[PDB]
Amino acid sequence: NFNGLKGTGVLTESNKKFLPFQQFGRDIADTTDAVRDPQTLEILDITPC
Amino acid sequence: DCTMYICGDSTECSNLLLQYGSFCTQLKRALTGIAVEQDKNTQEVFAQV
Amino acid sequence: ETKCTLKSFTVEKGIYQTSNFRVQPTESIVRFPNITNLCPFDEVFNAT
Ligand SMILES: *[C@@H]1O[C@H](CO)[C@@H](O[C@@H]2O[C@H](CO)[C@@H](O)[C@H](O)[C@H]2NC(C)=O)[C@H](O)[C@H]1NC(C)=O
Ligand SMILES: *[C@@H]1O[C@H](CO)[C@@H](O)[C@H](O)[C@H]1NC(C)=O
Repeated sequence: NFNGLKGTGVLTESNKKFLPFQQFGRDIADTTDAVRDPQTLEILDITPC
Repeated sequence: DCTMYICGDSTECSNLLLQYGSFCTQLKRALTGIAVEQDKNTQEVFAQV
Repeated sequence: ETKCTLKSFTVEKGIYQTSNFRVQPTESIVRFPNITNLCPFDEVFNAT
């Protein structure tokens, strides 16, 4: 759960660049794929199981 | 693969799909009937010798 | 599993699909935002 986004998956590390006002990431299916942790400012990954 | 498209790799949705039963086996026994004719279409067009 | 996803006891020579190797869930964790919202409780408990 990051900032109220419920989901299940394997969390790995990535290096995507996000604008400061641009938090959530989507895809072609309109699903949350790449997110950013609320306490810190690191983009986690696009990685399901 | 059925459970994956209908249910987002969860457990509560995987158990509920069995209540509907064999709605899906019918689906993957059709897209395996199509996916064997494609291997049969090429074998009768190019392989006459 | 090819005896289990096909619902029989004797199978014939061929190639069959059974399932996939998606990684199963193990645990349930949460990371919310920093707080930076402390109540003015210093004067509540440490007034002279
Ligand atoms: C919440 O904020 C506090 C400060 O108000 C953070 O504490 C320090 O923050 C600076 C700048 O981010 C870091 O360089 C220090 O290492 C932090 N110190 C400690 C002991 O954490 C605090 O880290 C913030 N919370 C989170 C989860 O990052
Ligand atoms: C009040 O003072 C004590 C003694 O140092 C301290 O431990 C405590 O944290 C103080 N109260 C608050 C709300 O900071």
